[PDB]
Amino acid sequence: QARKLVEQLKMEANIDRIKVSKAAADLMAYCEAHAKEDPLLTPVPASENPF
Amino acid sequence: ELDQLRQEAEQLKNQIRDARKACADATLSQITNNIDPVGRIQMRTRRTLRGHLAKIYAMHWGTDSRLLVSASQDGKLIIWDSYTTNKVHAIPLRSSWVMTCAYAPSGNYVACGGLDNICSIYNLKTREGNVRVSRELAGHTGYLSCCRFLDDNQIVTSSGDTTCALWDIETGQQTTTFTGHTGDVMSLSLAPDTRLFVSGACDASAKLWDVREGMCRQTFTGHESDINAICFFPNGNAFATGSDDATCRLFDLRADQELMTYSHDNIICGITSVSFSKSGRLLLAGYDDFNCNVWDALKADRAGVLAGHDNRVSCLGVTDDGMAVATGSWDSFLKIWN
Amino acid sequence: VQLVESGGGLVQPGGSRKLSCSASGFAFSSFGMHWVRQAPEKGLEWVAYISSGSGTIYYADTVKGRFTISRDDPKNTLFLQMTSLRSEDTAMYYCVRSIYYYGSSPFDFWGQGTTLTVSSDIVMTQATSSVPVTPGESVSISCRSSKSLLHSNGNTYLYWFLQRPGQSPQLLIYRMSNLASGVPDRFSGSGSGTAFTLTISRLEAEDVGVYYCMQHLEYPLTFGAGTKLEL
Amino acid sequence: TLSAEDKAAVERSKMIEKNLKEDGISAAKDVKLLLLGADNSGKSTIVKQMKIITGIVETHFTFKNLHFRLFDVGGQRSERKKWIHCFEDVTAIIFCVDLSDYNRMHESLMLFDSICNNKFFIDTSIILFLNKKDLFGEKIKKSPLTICFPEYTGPNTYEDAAAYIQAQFESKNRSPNKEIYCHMTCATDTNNAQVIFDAVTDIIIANNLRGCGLY
Amino acid sequence: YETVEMVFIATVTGSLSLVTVVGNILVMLSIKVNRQLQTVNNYFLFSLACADLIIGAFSMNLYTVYIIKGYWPLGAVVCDLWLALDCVVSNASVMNLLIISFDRYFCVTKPLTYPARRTTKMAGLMIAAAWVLSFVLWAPAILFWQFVVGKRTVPDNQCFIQFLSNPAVTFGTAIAGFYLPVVIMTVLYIHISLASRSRVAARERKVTRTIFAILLAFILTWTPYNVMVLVNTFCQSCIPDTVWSIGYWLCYVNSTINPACYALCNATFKKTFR
Ligand SMILES: CN1CCN(C2=Nc3ccccc3Nc3ccccc32)CC1
Repeated sequence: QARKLVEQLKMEANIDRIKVSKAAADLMAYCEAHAKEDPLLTPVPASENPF
Repeated sequence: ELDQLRQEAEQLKNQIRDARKACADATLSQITNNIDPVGRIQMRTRRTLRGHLAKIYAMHWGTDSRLLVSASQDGKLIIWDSYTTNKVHAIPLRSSWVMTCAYAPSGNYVACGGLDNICSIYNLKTREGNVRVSRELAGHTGYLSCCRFLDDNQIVTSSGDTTCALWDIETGQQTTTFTGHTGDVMSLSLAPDTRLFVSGACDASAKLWDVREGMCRQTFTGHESDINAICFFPNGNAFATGSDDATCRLFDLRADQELMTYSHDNIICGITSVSFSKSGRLLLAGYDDFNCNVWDALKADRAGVLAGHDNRVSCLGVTDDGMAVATGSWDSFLKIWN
Repeated sequence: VQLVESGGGLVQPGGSRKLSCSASGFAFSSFGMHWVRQAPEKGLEWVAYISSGSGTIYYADTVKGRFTISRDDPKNTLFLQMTSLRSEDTAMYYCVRSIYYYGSSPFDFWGQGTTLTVSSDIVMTQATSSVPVTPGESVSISCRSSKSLLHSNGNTYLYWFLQRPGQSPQLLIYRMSNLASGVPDRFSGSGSGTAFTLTISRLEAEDVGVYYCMQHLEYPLTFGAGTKLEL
Repeated sequence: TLSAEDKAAVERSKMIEKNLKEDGISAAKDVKLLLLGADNSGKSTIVKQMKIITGIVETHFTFKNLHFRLFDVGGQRSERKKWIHCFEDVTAIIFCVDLSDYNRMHESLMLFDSICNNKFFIDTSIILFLNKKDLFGEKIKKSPLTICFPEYTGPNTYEDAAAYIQAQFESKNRSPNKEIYCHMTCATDTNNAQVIFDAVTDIIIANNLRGCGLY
Repeated sequence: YETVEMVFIATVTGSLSLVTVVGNILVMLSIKVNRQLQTVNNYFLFSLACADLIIGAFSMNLYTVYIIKGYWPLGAVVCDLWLALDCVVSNASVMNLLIISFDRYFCVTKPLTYPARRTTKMAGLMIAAAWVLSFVLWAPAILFWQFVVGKRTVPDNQCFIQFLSNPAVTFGTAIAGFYLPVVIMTVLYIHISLASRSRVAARERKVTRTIFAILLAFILTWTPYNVMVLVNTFCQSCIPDTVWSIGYWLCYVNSTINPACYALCNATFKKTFR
């Protein structure tokens, strides 16, 4: 039935959205918080590298 | 009437876009234009796992960064000890048409599925010393494209019948059924909190589901072709999608729209797999041009290229500790890069 | 899982005897097999080992040239061909299954062996022999090693076995800190290089017996004297 | 590979490495064929002796010291483009067309064009079976071959009409290294696995010649 | 001669000798750098490249000195090795052509079972047999001949094969080095053309054309030398030096065109060189 789409779109049309700049700041802050724990970014020394 | 309900759907769609444009004060590139780039990531092949004799379609790291299971068309699952390059187990498959595989967080089970429409669970730790089938989950109509363990008793499967499901392994029945996709679901990523998961289907759309009550919360539409890969950000508030349009896009749930697109004029091949680093700064994506590309999730600029495969890269995986990245491809070999 | 031993009896000195063990309930083609002795009033003693596929075969220094170990996987049976029996060969011979991969539990299952009447190496030291305990107290059992069992790969190889009276020993802890399937969580093991201990919190019945420490760092495998708990 | 347990783990890996070799070697003698065609087109009855081993249907039969594996994909009522690359390694494709089904024959032409020109099946040979040849002769007596192809200017006989349909299907082939093979068999030709065997033997010779550099 | 002429002769040969080391070392790289062009059949081309490389680096370069100077300026021990090297590495190239024909013959006459039965190890045994047979038939004969054959006979300013005096040995080595591996090659390649027919044409026509390219090149680039050597024993001073060089150089033109006749027949090899 076509009422299923209306009911589904209604649920997704009312969400407590935030701004992109606030959304971008959260991801930007997360990466800088865990930068020191990212072996791909900063290569580890061969002493502590299993591979 | 049909026309009367059609107008209401259009108004709801227009209202959603109006709210989407209202929250886009500035693009993510505008705010991320004043921090140093990662530079040039130069990873190298540290291990080369040999033993598969056909195309590899799936792999999954265990929750110890040492064990990983790989699925290939030869009808066998091979569990590797990536440190020593050792074959812990070789599990023959009833059906050789496999497209997905999963590793249980506890490490006692592995998952397998494909064109047989069945998700098979194998008990790795048995008193008899051999790996045997513990359950066969049936009920999907189309091919099973992805499966992800929640615990030793719950698994979520995505199928080609435009439907995702949640299963109780002991009972063998679908606890929940997820409906709403128009095209075949191809990928499936579980949130770290396990209370949510996101899927990407062939209808160029991504939907966020919650396993608690099984209703679609958010729908994302920014792509022009089939979505092949999906994976959550480590924060759990964002996810990345790879598509056949040779483009990668980053979505945020709270903002509820696209934040960044990853593309290049010289890339005309779709993405087979996507994955994030431990901190989420690096977005690794496998492509059809025989290569895996490393992306800066905050800069939309390529930082490195992983070129060691003689066929299409079909698999990707970053360990829990972030020490290694394993890449499986159609050339029957899979390598570990760090 | 069931290993049943056959053979043994009154054998005159200088004779020959073949001991056979029949395996049922598990896959007798992926498990390495061992032979372990036990003198009437002494501790355990390793004898021989055959690998899966019959690739690597090891013997103790006291049985090399006289004992032969063989298996027939289609028949699910292990053999031990003994020649030139001496008065020191009088013991109960146990068949032990063992599997080897990442995260394995070697020496998991033992079979009730058959008695026999015939009429450098790492030194494992268990100074404690008899310890009186109460049903509810917490006890600790110590073992010592001449060499450092810690390996460069982070795996240190100590094993703990419990032999209740009139029963074959069973595995409790593998690799100094790992609990075996079916073992209550009150059992705990800890230690470092050349220093080990096993803690039994909330001791109760069925925990009385002789506890042995065995090293798997290199062959030959050596046991301890045995710490006996008495109620 | 230093400790006692580490050495035994390597020996286990080598034993697993060995068993992988025979399993791959034993699977090399298998011949994988992909069955395609419209629904109810004799696809499941091309060979009388085929015996099954609802996603994929695998049928196996050994004709002459040669194990044939046949895979039927008709239950996958989904997007074929998402799983058709799994059959990129097949020896050949067996396509079945109903010469009697005039309405479904245009659907067969559209299906045949896609499989020939698919990027995975550019060098994969196609064995073409024209089924319902017996009923075709009886059918053309009442309904002529003009409804399906209005552009047919030729005799209303059986042999001439059959060639026109066959020519149209072979027109969709453009790559010069595919070697489409045509054969007509409706219901009674018991010897219909010989033609597949002969076609496969022909295909392997061409592949070997290209590998040897002579072609 | 003159300074201009000797420069002109060196330039023609020096550029031509560069073709052999550019024609072949590639072929070696193309096998290594391309995983697609890494098969049992292509391993046979690798062995042929080794034979062509040695000729292109040692044989046809040391013969520039012979013609430019007019005599042999180097000693006698070094030329005992140069002739031994030439008479062995050239035999290996002929045998690598024979095992390529055998490999091709079985892959077409028995396409079902031969490619699986013949493993990598079996190919290495056949490849090593070509070089092992090369040493036995030639190296004892030329390197240790005068020692067991009434001292030497060649002057200290000239160099040539010494056992050419005996007609019995000359026939034995010539038949077993060129004449026999050609009769087999022509017979096998005739059958491979008959086996290329579509039993159940555009395929057999192209295959036959490539066969004529391989066989005609080999015959026109080795027959003249093996014919002059046959008559050399009978009529000692009857072949002029103006055709000895012509009949000797053609044996080296084979090493130049071998990558073209064998390697440069696939589209993959053509793409790799670009
Ligand atoms: C260009 N050089 C000249 C010398 N060579 C050979 N000389 C011969 C000397 C005496 C009798 C027969 C031959 N014919 C060969 C047959 C097989 C392999 C080598 C020769 C090699 C090429």
